[PDB]
Amino acid sequence: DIQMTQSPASLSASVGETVTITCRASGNIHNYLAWYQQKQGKSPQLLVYNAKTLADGVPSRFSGSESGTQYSLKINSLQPEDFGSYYCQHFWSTPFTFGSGTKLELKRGTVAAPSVFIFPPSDEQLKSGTASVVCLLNNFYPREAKVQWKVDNALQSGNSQESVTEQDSKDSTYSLSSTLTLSKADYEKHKVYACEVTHQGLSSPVTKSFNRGEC
Amino acid sequence: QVQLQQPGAELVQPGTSVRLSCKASGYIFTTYWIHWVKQRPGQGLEWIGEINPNNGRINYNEKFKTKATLTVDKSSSTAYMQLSSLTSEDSAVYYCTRVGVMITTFPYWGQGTLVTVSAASTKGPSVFPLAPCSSESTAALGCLVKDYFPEPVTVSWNSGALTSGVHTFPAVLQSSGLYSLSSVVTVPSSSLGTKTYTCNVDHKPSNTKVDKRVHH
Repeated sequence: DIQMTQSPASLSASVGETVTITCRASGNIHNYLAWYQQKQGKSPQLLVYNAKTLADGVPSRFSGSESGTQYSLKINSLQPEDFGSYYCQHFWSTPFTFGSGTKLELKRGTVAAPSVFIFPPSDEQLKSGTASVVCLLNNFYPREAKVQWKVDNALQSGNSQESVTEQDSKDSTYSLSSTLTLSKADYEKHKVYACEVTHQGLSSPVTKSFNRGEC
Repeated sequence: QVQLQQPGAELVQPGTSVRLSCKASGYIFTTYWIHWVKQRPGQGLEWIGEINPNNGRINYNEKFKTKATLTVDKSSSTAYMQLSSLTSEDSAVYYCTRVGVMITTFPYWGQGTLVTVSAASTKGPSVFPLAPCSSESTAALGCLVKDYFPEPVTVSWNSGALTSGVHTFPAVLQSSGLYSLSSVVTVPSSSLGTKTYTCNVDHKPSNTKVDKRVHH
């Protein structure tokens, strides 16, 4: 068994920049190393094979290199079409394992703070016995954001789920939804529902709240 | 044109078996090894095994030796993978691939079959408005699309006329086995008194169509 150790797991780079993606084989795989690129919701496509040969159609800004059990994919002068995920794979002995992957996202030139909004549960949903509270963080960069739910100023845990959009191709930002779900009975124990957001674009955390019954 | 054709999706129950197909065309089927690759939602590629269609020789990844069973039908130039005793851990996109003239490559990939393993029954979504109690130049509105199965739903705003600033989030699978998603839109505060906002939610599997006006 030969495993491929890939790094880094994530890369942020701007158009025109150069990046290096690395894979170490846990044993000699000779030159039997391929690289693939995969765009969201598409099948992977072959970029490089025999460690250093470019596949048909692949631009020369891509290069593969080999140094013993260390293999590298380098991309010079990144273009918009280059963003996505990359995987190495060896073909020496069974099983023919893949590296764990590298996600290459676009580094927006400037930080963008999220615009934050909080949505109370509706009268209609409340009828049915459940209360979903939704916090929206809109068009932010970079990806890292902390969203914390507080109920009557008490910190919540284990009762919310987050979802995030694909980086916008045009402005390079993300948006995120965090949903707090409570039974009606639990919802009715408390008054102040708030989401507090921490992010590099905010000199201080931002808190949006409502009072149950206010709307 | 070398092509590998795979069904888009298989919705199946836990504990059963499912047979995935990969129909090859545009080349001599018996000349090239066929491989299969697993990819769980938002995660990495995993190599399952390979079969030689000429003689039926097969090498599995040990991890999949009981889970996956590979065969081909020479006469219909089709490769098959049976996945047995299905569990939620098997929900994933499964690709078939064909080796190149350099055997140590996958230049050709099927589009992949999305296999979702679930015991849930079809159910249309409830659609709830999202509007803050609320100054600012931008206002947000949305719809919560809750408790439906299976994927997917389509959400549009004002019958497709409103697309700018619309964000429809990836659905999350709740412990109930049902999905939940929000779709939001940000608009100029000034429009709030002049313009109307409606999310249109469509769920084919249940034949459900909901249009929900969101009152700011």
